[PDB]
Amino acid sequence: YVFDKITDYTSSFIVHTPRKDYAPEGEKRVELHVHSNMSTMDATNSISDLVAQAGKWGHRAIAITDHGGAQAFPEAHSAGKKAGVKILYGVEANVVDDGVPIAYNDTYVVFAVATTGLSAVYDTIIELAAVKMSFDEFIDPGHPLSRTTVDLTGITDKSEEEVLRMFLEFILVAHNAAFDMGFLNTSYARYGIPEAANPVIDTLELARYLYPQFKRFGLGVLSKKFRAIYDAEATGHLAWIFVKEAMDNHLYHDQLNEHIGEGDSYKRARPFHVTILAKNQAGLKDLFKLISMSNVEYFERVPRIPRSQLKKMRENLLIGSACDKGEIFEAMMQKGVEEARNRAKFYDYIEVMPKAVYAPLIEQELVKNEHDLEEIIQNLVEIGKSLDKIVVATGNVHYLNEEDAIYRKILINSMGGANPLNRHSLPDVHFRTTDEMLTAFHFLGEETAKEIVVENTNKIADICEEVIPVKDELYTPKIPGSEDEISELSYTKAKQMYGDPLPEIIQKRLKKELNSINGNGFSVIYLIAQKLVHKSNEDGYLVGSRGSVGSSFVATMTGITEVNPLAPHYYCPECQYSEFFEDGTYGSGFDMPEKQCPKCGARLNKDGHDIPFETFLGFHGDKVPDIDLNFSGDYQAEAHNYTKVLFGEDYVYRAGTIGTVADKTAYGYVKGYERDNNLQFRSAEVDRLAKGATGVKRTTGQHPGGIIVIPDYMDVYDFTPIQYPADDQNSEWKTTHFDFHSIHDNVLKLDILGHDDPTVIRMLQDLSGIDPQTIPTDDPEVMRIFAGPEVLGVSQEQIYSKTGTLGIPEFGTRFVRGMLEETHPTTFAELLQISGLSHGTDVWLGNAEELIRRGDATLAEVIGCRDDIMVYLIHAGLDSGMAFKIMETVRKGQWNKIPDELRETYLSAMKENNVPDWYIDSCSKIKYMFPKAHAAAYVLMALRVAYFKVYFPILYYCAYFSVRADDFDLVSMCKGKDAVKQAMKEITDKGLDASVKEKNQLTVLELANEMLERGFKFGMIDLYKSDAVNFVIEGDTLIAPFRAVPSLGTNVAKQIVEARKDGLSKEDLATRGKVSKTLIEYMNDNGVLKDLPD
DNA sequence: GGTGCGCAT
DNA sequence: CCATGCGCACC
Ligand SMILES: O=c1[nH]c(NCc2ccc(Cl)c(Cl)c2)nc2ncn(CCN3CCOCC3)c12
Ligand SMILES: [Mg+2]
Ligand SMILES: [Mg+2]
Ligand SMILES: [Zn+2]
Ligand SMILES: [Zn+2]
Ligand SMILES: [Zn+2]
Ligand SMILES: [Zn+2]
Repeated sequence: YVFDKITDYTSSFIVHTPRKDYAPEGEKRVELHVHSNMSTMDATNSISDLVAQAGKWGHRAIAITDHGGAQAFPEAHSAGKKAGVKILYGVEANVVDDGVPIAYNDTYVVFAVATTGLSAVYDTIIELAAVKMSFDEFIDPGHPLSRTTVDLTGITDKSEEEVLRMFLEFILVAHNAAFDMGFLNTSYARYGIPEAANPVIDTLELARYLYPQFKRFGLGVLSKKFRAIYDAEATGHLAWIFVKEAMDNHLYHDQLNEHIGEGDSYKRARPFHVTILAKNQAGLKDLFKLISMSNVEYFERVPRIPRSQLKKMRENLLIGSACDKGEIFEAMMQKGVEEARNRAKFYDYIEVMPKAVYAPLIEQELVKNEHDLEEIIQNLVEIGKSLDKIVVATGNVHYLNEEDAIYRKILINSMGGANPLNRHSLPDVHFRTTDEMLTAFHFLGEETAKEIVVENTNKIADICEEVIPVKDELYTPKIPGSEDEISELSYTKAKQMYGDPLPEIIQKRLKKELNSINGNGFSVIYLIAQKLVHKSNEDGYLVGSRGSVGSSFVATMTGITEVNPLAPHYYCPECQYSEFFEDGTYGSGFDMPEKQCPKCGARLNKDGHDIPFETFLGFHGDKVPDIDLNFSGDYQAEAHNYTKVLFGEDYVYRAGTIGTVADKTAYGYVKGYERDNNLQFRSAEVDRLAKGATGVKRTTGQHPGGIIVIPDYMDVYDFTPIQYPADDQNSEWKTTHFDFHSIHDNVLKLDILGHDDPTVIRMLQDLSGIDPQTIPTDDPEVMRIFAGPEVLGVSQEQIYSKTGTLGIPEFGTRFVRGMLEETHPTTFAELLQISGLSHGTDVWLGNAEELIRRGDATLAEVIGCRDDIMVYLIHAGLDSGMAFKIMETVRKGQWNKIPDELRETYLSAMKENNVPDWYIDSCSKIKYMFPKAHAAAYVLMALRVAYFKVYFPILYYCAYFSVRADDFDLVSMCKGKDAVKQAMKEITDKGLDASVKEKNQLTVLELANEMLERGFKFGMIDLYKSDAVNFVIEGDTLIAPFRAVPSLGTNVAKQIVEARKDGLSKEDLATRGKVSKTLIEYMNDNGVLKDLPD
């Protein structure tokens, strides 16, 4: 089979009828237990392909019940709508019995019963020890003791009726008193002896209640902290202590049960599997609430649902017994039919899987043979008919086909001893057809098998109505007076900048933008962005932007963005005079020559970059505005908390991401598996096995800057469950359970990202007092750096770079530096072009490097950004509608993918208007192109930083190292230029195959070399001068911070800062600061502690 | 802490 | 031969 590389499922080398459901059309099964790759490291198939398989097989419905989550619900909805298959939305929850009594039957005979296994039904007592606080006896099973028993219990090969009578004549006490009491009572009933229901105590539960701080409550562990005979004396020696603690720290038997299931009880309980299915939409909301609470309130190494919570919310939730790890199967195989018929009273349907699923039980000795397994399954079918419950065969599907099992194994093997499944062999939990299931349950008879496989499953499916896990429309928050507020802000700023009578250009722009925004109900997005940016500016932080927000003039006037999308123009700061150039004569208003106001003597401010708003709001303005804001890294938490304030702590959630097994991790898993199992896989197989195990959920994290806001007239459970990122209960924010991609079309996702540029600019403003917004972004001298390194005062030979853009965001990279060297930009428009080429896909390597090198087009003419295509075509003479459509087709790399007719219309229109041939050839090769407003914002930040680099070199270098540089040698740096150059040469001679740490070191070293070439120098740390994290400026020298010293750590860094304000001996330092000898050794050889006179 | 590695704009 | 940045897993 071609999987990329061809495979026969036996091995893979480097160069068919599918499974069918043979049952009749109306007699198809419904699979009610399906695990997708969203079950963390358990299942390997996407819910989409399972739903597609069910659709092909003719199944009317299928259930998606993952282990503790609903993260496959949106994909399942899409797949069920594509395949015409009804989806039942469920979960495989770990339920913990809320109240497990300590005393059962409301002088102590602490007893114990070594036995022949764990199933009171299917094995029996071999020893019956007890101490009245002594009665010890051996019982002989007819069968010879298995080597397991001979070892677990130190017993090698009177009648019970007699030993049982002796013990009956002799307050019962036991560790795991349920297990011993069940064994004793079954033995009693075996001879018609009275049940002997005297008061009982389970020392396990008493220890759990009295010492919750403990982690494991087994007898050995507990015995340490504080044969049947030994077991008994041990329990007795404890039980005395436990009862004394119960009487003192908290006096009767009954009172031993008063405080049960209260507190962290969920944390110590042992969970069991239950299946929860939503019966209707309200059931789905209740299921989301249950998942959210199991993730947020009752999480202990897994999401847990206390049984009391599942009881409250079960009017719309079908509860099923799940698998052999469910409590009904556990009771029937280990406690008896009466305990299973009492537990089954709580379920709504009973699940029985094929004997192939249960094989690991027979391998683990839990079930002795296939006969016992058949008996257990048959009893469960009968118990269900007796209590009038639906009995269904489920299958416990974990992957699609029988050949996919290996993938699961590999994943499981990757967990080592963490996964209990690694002890035994995995079952056959592929997706079985109706005929396969009928065959697997033929030992119950054809009628019963056909009932529990086909009829009952379809009855369960019919019980549930159609459910929609994902909404259809967008629900934005409501802020009263938002449209009016946005209009007022925009017009007030426009009047202040361009006088009360606004230029007709500005009038038209504002009117169209505001009609698109307020008309579509998008004003709340603008208002939230405005508030966030306004609060950021008050705190003294500039907010940059990513994407196309800068294309909006309402975004400029409301203060959200610094990019002015108007046509190039002058305006007078004093008298409000303005003059626009809509003729395409200038790329930007920044490139316009200096001019003085005709009306008065003040100079004219030049602005405008000719960015249409259609790129942001789409043609017709119906598109949802998307405003990604690069707030400072320091201020990002403040912006998140401000969203919390704006909308309330219960309606804002950090957007959640699901991290899966990618190629690197999957390859590592396969390699570890083949090492442990000592095989030799062929590279192609290994690659097939890695592919099969890829995409499986591995963890959950948070989105970098995404806050999801829920309308205050709804609740989060109408959209998604919630959780803590990575299941960290100490997290300050809750994330959405669903991946944000499935919900961001229905609720607002505020991208409040963090960028180092606003941090660097804030530091530069602090170090110089210059206001960041007063910096000239049209300065000619600052563009000389983009040309060559001479403006800096150094040569190409000394800074190893042709361009002086080292350390300039988005322009200091070797690729971009090479492009700058080959193009020599000299204007803001050309800088925006350089950006659209350094970042686009297929825009420079084979489309424009050549056109520029051969003179076909200049840098200013080639296609750099997506807005440029529309601007050029509209200037060429095409209709705005034609250019918009063509600009979209090109930016999406669909020039070739569009039909012949469309390509034809576009080509005809362009050629009819004198659009060159090289321009259409370029369009043909472009895969992705990014917006003009994005480039304008990033170029404005880069120019603001470069201004300081050129005119305030010491301040710029201090800010860069303090904010952007994290890994410093500091030894070559402190030595001088020669050592820095030697380190750079070492990293360079390490070649293309160099570590990420080495590349970061090379970047910092390049910056340090450039700073040294210019006359500034770095200095070793000073205990009474260096800062914790920031470089200090002293003269023309940069004093390195403590964090710069290799491994000085950051917490201990602040420590030495805290200590130095309190007040010798060189030992005092290590003592207070918590300096590790090793780092003191560093500060000593490098001269730092030399000062110390000790 | 440090280092991958996955994810996102 | 895209840049930058965040967050969790694992050592
Ligand atoms: O891949 C990306 N790289 C960058 N780089 C940042 C950048 C910085 C500066 C400029 Cl001027 C530009 Cl255009 C881009 N931003 C991005 N924002 C979104 N993306 C991903 C684009 N994806 C992938 C392709 O399909 C569209 C969605 C990216
Ligand atoms: Mg015992
Ligand atoms: Mg966004
Ligand atoms: Zn599972
Ligand atoms: Zn299960
Ligand atoms: Zn299962
Ligand atoms: Zn004027």
